Amino acid sequence: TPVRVGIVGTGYAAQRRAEVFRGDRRSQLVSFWGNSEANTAKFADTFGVRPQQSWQALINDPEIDLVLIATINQLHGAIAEAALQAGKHVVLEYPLALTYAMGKKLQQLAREKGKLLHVEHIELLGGVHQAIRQNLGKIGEVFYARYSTIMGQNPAPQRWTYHHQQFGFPLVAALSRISRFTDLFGTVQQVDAQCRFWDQPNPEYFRACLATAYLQFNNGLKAEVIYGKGEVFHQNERIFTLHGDRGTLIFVGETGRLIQGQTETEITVGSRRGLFRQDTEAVLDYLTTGKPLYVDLEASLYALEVADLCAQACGYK
Repeated sequence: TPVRVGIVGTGYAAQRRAEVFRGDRRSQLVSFWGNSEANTAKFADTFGVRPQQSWQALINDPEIDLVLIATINQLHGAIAEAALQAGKHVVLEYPLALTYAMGKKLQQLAREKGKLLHVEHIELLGGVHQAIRQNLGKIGEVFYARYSTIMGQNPAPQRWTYHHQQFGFPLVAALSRISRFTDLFGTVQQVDAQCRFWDQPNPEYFRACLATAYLQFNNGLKAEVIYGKGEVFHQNERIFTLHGDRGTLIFVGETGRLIQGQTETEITVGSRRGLFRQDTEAVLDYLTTGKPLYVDLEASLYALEVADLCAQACGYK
């Protein structure tokens, strides 16, 4: 201590973690790995740290105490299992892994080898998420919700985000979002889901996909999850709507509205920058004082369980 950290990833979650790992004296930023040379060059210039030719080289550096993982979806579990097998601390941006079994298998190894295994989910609608929590008391019992993400893209790239195996089951991220109100909505009682693909002539990439899930919760909520992107979409959607006895919450983008009877109240949505800082500060608290983290793994392990349930209903894998 100080805490030296290698960052596997160069996206949004990586940069907010790097800033707060730099601007805090209780931590030091050493190395990073990025998968595309285009952005790896930029992240190197922005923070002024030297890269590593591979991430397997980065997690085996004995001048590193904690490994940050926010990179290609499918690599997340394997990098987690290996950073732990090297006696390193692990903070992940969700996903945790591909299965619940591997997610559990990540859990046992983390404490057996006595290191921190922390997962959060902030890069996708983190501010919107806390905004919903800070206002769900004002709309009573929630009976119907719709969370739809549609993003048109022509031409579809042959990147990892449109690659079957690297990208994974398309509903993982969105099911994580809808699954984190368990104390209010209950657990998921019934699941029915479909998953359509439009493939490039290279059949290991897709030009488009549409995945939809219809979830019934044990406390009555009926929820629709929709994820779609590619060349077959001409109108975009970034909508998260929740209907309840005493009001309706509507988030278009990062813009929220509360609707109760004849009143309409715009809702303030906080930055994800702030939530990344507090989580990044709360993990330094733990490794320098022992004050246990506010979050534990149960949320991200149940997010996986719902994804395993929907993937099975889709016939995926």
